[PDB]
Amino acid sequence: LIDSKGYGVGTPMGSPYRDKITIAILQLQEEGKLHMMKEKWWRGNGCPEEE
Amino acid sequence: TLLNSFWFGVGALMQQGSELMPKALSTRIVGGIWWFFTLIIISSYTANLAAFLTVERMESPIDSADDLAKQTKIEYGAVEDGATMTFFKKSKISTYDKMWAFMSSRRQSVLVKSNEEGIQRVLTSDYAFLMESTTIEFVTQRNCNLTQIGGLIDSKGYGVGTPMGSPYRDKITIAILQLQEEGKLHMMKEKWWRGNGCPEEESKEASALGVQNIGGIFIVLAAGLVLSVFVAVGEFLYKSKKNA
Amino acid sequence: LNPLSPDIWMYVLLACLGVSCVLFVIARFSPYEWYNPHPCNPDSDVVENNFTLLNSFWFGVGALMQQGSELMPKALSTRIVGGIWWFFTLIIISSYTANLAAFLTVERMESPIDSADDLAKQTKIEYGAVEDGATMTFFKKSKISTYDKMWAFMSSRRQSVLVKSNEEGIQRVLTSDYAFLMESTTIEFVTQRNCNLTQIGG
Amino acid sequence: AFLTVERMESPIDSADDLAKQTKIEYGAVEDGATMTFFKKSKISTYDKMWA
Amino acid sequence: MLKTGVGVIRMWADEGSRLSRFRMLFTSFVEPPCTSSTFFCHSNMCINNSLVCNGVQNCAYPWDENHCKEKKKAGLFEQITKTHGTIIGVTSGIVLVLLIISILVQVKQPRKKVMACKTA
Ligand SMILES: CCCCCCCC/C=C/CCCCCCCC(=O)O[C@@H](COC(=O)CCCCCCCCCCCCCCC)COP(=O)([O-])OCC[N+](C)(C)C
Ligand SMILES: CCCCCCCC/C=C\CCCCCCCC(=O)O[C@@H](COC(=O)CCCCCCCCCCCCCCC)COP(=O)([O-])OCC[N+](C)(C)C
Ligand SMILES: CCCCCCCC/C=C\CCCCCCCC(=O)O[C@@H](COC(=O)CCCCCCCCCCCCCCC)COP(=O)([O-])OCC[N+](C)(C)C
Ligand SMILES: CCCCCCCC/C=C\CCCCCCCC(=O)O[C@@H](COC(=O)CCCCCCCCCCCCCCC)COP(=O)([O-])OCC[N+](C)(C)C
Ligand SMILES: CCCCCCCC/C=C\CCCCCCCC(=O)O[C@@H](COC(=O)CCCCCCCCCCCCCCC)COP(=O)([O-])OCC[N+](C)(C)C
Ligand SMILES: *[C@@H]1O[C@H](CO)[C@@H](O[C@@H]2O[C@H](CO)[C@@H](O)[C@H](O)[C@H]2NC(C)=O)[C@H](O)[C@H]1NC(C)=O
Ligand SMILES: *[C@@H]1O[C@H](CO)[C@@H](O)[C@H](O)[C@H]1NC(C)=O
Ligand SMILES: *[C@@H]1O[C@H](CO)[C@@H](O)[C@H](O)[C@H]1NC(C)=O
Ligand SMILES: *[C@@H]1O[C@H](CO)[C@@H](O)[C@H](O)[C@H]1NC(C)=O
Repeated sequence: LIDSKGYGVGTPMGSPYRDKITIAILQLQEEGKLHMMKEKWWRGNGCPEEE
Repeated sequence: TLLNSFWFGVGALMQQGSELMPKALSTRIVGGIWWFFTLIIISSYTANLAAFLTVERMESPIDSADDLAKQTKIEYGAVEDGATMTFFKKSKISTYDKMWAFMSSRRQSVLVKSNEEGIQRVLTSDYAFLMESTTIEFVTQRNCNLTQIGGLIDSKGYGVGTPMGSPYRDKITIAILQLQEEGKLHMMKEKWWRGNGCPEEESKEASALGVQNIGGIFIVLAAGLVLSVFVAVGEFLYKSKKNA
Repeated sequence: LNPLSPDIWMYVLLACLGVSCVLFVIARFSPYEWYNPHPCNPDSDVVENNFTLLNSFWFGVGALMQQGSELMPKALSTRIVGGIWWFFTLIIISSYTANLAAFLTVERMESPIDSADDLAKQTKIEYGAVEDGATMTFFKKSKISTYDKMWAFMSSRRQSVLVKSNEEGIQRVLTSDYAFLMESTTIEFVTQRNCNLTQIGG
Repeated sequence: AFLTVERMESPIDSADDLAKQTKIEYGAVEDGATMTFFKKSKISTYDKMWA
Repeated sequence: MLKTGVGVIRMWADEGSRLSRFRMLFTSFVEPPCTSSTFFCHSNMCINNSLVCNGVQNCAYPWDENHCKEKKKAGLFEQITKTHGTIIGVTSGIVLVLLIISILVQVKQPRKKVMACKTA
C-alpha cells in the first residue's frame, strides 16, 4: 500500500446523520459483518489453483 | 549375465568403469548412450549443488494465518486479555474461531502476559505472537532477525480524541486530512518507524559442509554394509545347500 | 582444504580405512568369489581370490580419487560394498567441487566499500569524525538524505564514534572497523606515510 | 553459471524495485487520483516514478 | 573529566523519589607523555597497569579490554572433547576392531590353493 485513502458515507455540511452513522459503522466492523460483506462481493469465482 | 549387465549399469553410473567390456557393435551403442546419460546427470548434479551453496534462497513456513490454522506444531500467541484476545473470542469467521479453539482449550502457556514478554517466546521458540500491526513494524526494523508473515486481520484506527461535543473534533479533521495528502504524515512515519540498519543479510559463504549438511550419506553408507552382510550369509547358505 | 570441515576429512579417511577392511573381510568370506584363473584343463587346487588386505585397501582409495582399479568386484556380496562406496565418493567430490565454487564466487561477488552511500548501509562498520570540527558541523546541518542518515547514526550513538582528535582518529581505523572522516588533504598525507591505509570514496 | 544466475534473479517486488526496472514500463489512469498523487509527491522514489 | 585532585559526588533524594539508581566508575589518569606500566589510552589519558584487562573500559572506548583475551588453537583438536569427541572414538572403536580382525584373516588364512570357506 502506497497511499492511505478511505471511503466514507457522506452527509450534507452539518447534519446529525454524520455522527449517528459513525456509531453504526463502527459496530459493523466489530460485529464482523463489514468484513463478511466484503467476502460476499470481492470473493472471486474460482481462482484457487494452489499456486 | 543378468548380474553382470546390471553391474555395468551402476558401474558406469558412479563413473568408475568396469570390466564387462562391451565388445559387439550392438552393445557399444548402449554403452555409447548410457555413458552420455551419466555424464549429463553428474554434471547437472555438481552444477546445481554449486548453485545451492552460493545463493541460499531460504523458504518459509506460515505465510497467512489460514495456513497457521493447520500448523498444530507451531503454537499461537496473544497478549493477555488485550484487544487481540478479545477479538478472537467474539469473532465469527470460522478460521479465527478455530484459532481461538486452540488458545481456549490449551491456555496455560500460549497466552503470554506482555508484549515485551511475547517477543521472547517467538525469539526462543516456535511461536506465532499476535500483536498490533504497528508494533510489529516497530519491532521488525529494530530487531533484524524477525519478520511479519501474513497481512491485516482486523482494521482499527488511531485517532486524536476530543470531549463529547467540541469544535476541535471537526477542525482537526480538516487539519489531519491535509497532512496525509501533503505527504508529511507519511514522512513522519518514516522518521520514527524506520529502523536502525536492518539490511544486514547477504549471500554468505557456507564455510563448510558439516554433518548437518551432508550426513545422510554416512547413513546410506552404513545401511549398505549391513545389507551386504545379510547378502553375504545368503550365498553361504545358498552355495552349501547346492554343494550338498 | 577449506570447503569441507575438518571433522568430515577425518570421517572420510576413517571410512576409507573402514570400508576397505569390511570389503576385505567379505572377500575371504564369500563363496561366489573364489574363481579359477586356469587357462588349461581346470580344477587342480588353483582356485584363489584377488583381494589381499593391500588389494582391498587400494580399491578404497582407487575408487575415492575416481580413477577406478583392476580389483574387479565379482561376487554379489562384494559389489554391494562397491555399489555404496562408489556412491559415497560421488557425493563427496560433488560436494567438494560445489562448495569450492561457492568460496570463489562469494569473494568475487563482494565489493569493497568504495562510496559513502554504500557506507550508509553498513551498520557493522562504524563511522567516525573529529569532535566538533568542520566535518561534524557539516553533517548536522546537511540536507542530502544519505548524509543526514550518516548523521542519524552518529547522533543517536555518539558516545564512542565521535573521537576527539585526528591523530586519535587514525588509531581507531588502525585497530578496529572504523570509517573516520577527515579533510581530503590530510588523508593524502596520512595514506602515503602509512602504507597499510587507504582512501575509499571520493 | 546458468543455474545460479537465475536463482540470483529476483522478481519485480515492491515499487522501490520497480523504480530501477526501466525495462518494465509503469502505468496510470489518465489524470485520476493516482496520477495527481505522484506529480505532487515528495518521497524521492515516487517523484522518480513520476520522472 | 574532573581536572583537580579529588572528587566529591553527591546523591540527593527524598520521600518523593527514594527509589533511584546510579553506578559510577572512576579512574586516575595523567596527561601525555606516558612511561612504563601505564597503558597509554588514546583519550588524552594514562591509566594504571592494574586496569588493563580487568573488565572496565575506563578510557571510555574499551582500549584496554579491546585487544585482550586469551584464546586457543588447533581446529583439529577443538573437538576431541565431550560428546562430539566420543562419537569419533565410538566409530574409532568400530574401525580399529575392523582393522585388527583384518590382520588375523590375512596372516592365518592364505590365498593360494585353499578351500572355499573361512572368515572371523
Ligand atoms: C536380505 C537379503 C538376503 C537374500 C539372499 C541373497 C542370495 C542371492 C544369491 C546370489 C548368488 C547366485 C545368483 C547369481 C548366480 C551366479 C552365477 C554362477 O556362479 O554360475 C551359476 C550358473 O547359473 C546359470 O547357469 C544362469 C546364470 C545367469 C542368470 C543368473 C541368475 C539370475 C538371478 C538374478 C538375481 C539373483 C538374486 C539377487 C538377490 C538380491 C551357478 O549355477 P548352479 O547353482 O551351480 O546350477 C545348479 C545345477 N546343479 C543342480 C546341477 C548343480
Ligand atoms: C554409429 C552411430 C553414430 C551416430 C551419431 C549421432 C550423433 C548426433 C548426430 C547429429 C545431432 C542430432 C541433431 C538432430 C536434432 C535432434 C531432433 C530431436 O528433437 O530429438 C530427437 C530424439 O533423437 C535425437 O536426439 C536425435 C539424435 C540422437 C540419435 C540417437 C543417439 C545416437 C547414437 C550414437 C551416439 C552415441 C554413441 C557414439 C557413436 C560412436 C527427436 O525428438 P522428438 O521425438 O521428435 O520430440 C517430440 C516428442 N514429443 C512431442 C512427445 C515431445
Ligand atoms: C558395519 C556397520 C557398523 C558401523 C560401522 C559404519 C562404517 C563407518 C563408521 C563410521 C563413519 C562415521 C559414523 C557414521 C554416522 C556419523 C555420526 C553422525 O552423527 O551422523 C548421524 C548419526 O547416525 C545415527 O545415529 C544413526 C543410528 C545408527 C546407524 C544405523 C545405520 C543403519 C542401520 C542398519 C541398516 C539395515 C539395512 C537395511 C534395512 C532397512 C546424524 O544423526 P542425527 O541424529 O540426525 O544428528 C543430529 C544433528 N542434526 C539434527 C543437527 C543433524
Ligand atoms: C541387490 C539389491 C538391489 C536393490 C536396489 C534398490 C535401491 C533403492 C534404495 C533405496 C530405496 C528408495 C525408495 C524410498 C525409500 C527411502 C527411505 C529410506 O529407507 O531411508 C532410510 C536410510 O536409507 C536406507 O537405509 C535405504 C538404502 C539401504 C542401503 C543401500 C543399499 C541399496 C541396495 C544395493 C545397491 C547397490 C548398487 C545397485 C545395484 C544392486 C532411512 O534411514 P533411517 O533408518 O530412518 O535413519 C534414522 C536416523 N535419523 C533419525 C538420524 C534420520
Ligand atoms: C576429496 C576426498 C579426499 C579424501 C582424503 C582425505 C585425507 C587427505 C590426505 C592427505 C592431505 C592432508 C590431510 C589433512 C586432513 C585433515 C587436516 C585438516 O582438517 O586441516 C586442518 C589442518 O590441516 C593442515 O593444515 C595440515 C595437517 C596438520 C598436521 C597435523 C594432522 C595430520 C596428522 C594425521 C592426520 C590424520 C589423523 C587420523 C588418522 C591417523 C586445517 O588447516 P589449518 O591449520 O587451519 O590451515 C592454516 C591456515 N589458515 C588458518 C589461514 C587457514
Ligand atoms: C536459527 O534459528 C533457529 C530457529 O529459531 C534457532 O533455534 C532456536 O534457538 C533459540 C536460541 O538458542 C532456542 O531457545 C530455541 O530452542 C531454538 N529452537 C530450535 C527449534 O532449535 C537457532 O538457534 C538459530 N541459529 C542460531 C545460530 O542462533
Ligand atoms: C537475532 O537472532 C540470532 C539468533 O540466531 C542472534 O544470533 C542475533 O544476535 C539476533 N540479533 C539481535 C540483534 O539480537
Ligand atoms: C601496517 O600494518 C600493521 C598494522 O595492522 C603494522 O604493524 C605495520 O607495521 C604497518 N605497515 C607499515 C607501516 O608499513
Ligand atoms: C597501580 O600502580 C602500580 C605502580 O604503577 C602498579 O604496580 C599496579 O598497576 C597498580 N597497583 C597495584 C597494587 O595493583
